[PDB]
Amino acid sequence: IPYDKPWYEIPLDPQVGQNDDVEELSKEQIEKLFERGKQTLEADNQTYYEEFTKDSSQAKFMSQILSDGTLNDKISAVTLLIQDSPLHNTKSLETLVSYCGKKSRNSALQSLNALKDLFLNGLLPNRKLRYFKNQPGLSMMLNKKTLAIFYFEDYLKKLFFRVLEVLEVLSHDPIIHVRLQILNHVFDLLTNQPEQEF
RNA sequence: CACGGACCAAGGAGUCUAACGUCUAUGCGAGUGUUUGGGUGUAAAACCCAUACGCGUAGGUUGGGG
Ligand SMILES: [Mg+2]
Ligand SMILES: [Mg+2]
Repeated sequence: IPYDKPWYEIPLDPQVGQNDDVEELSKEQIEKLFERGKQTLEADNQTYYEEFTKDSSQAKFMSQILSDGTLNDKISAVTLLIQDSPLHNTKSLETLVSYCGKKSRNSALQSLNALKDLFLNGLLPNRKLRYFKNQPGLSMMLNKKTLAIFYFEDYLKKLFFRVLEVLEVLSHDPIIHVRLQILNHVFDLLTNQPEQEF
């Protein structure tokens, strides 16, 4: 999967675009495609990471930050790792969501602000997110590339949902400032993106 | 900047007393302390007497402040 383009704008298979009368694939057929989509995602994206590790100056300096840096520096480094290649670096996306969940209010707010900036940079579509089972033209003849893309869309929808969970728990925080900031982030997302608007 | 933080009001981790001794000030001085009692008293007082016992007593030369 190319990294130079936002992963929604990457051209899908043509078979996605003239398949509206396709028979409903059974759950096993959807499950196998969902699995095959998964293995292709944590496939070459690793090889992309292996290519990334070849640059020793780039890997070492960032690994030092990801290991020894402060929370703000780590949040930044993780945010960039997602901007450069959001599709490939599911590990950094998971890591970012993990900072949002800690007991530390200041850092969790910073991490969630970083996620909000990532979401509201156009990374999320103009349209809503689709689950893997709800993708159009879901077929056995779909290529690995498009299949990985659909799996990543399902994964990112789950990511947004767990981010909403983190918002909900934090939105009831006793501290007034935390509640106000969470409210501001919620209304920013609601105004500027369609995902989970309800 | 690095690290932590429901909210307001309060409250919030033990006592009197003894024995010996150094120094200083005051009174007296081989004395010193009374009050153990009494008198007296514009009355715990203040002023005064004894009454005992306690603790005390029982040269040579050189230098030498003066
Ligand atoms: Mg003599
Ligand atoms: Mg002489």
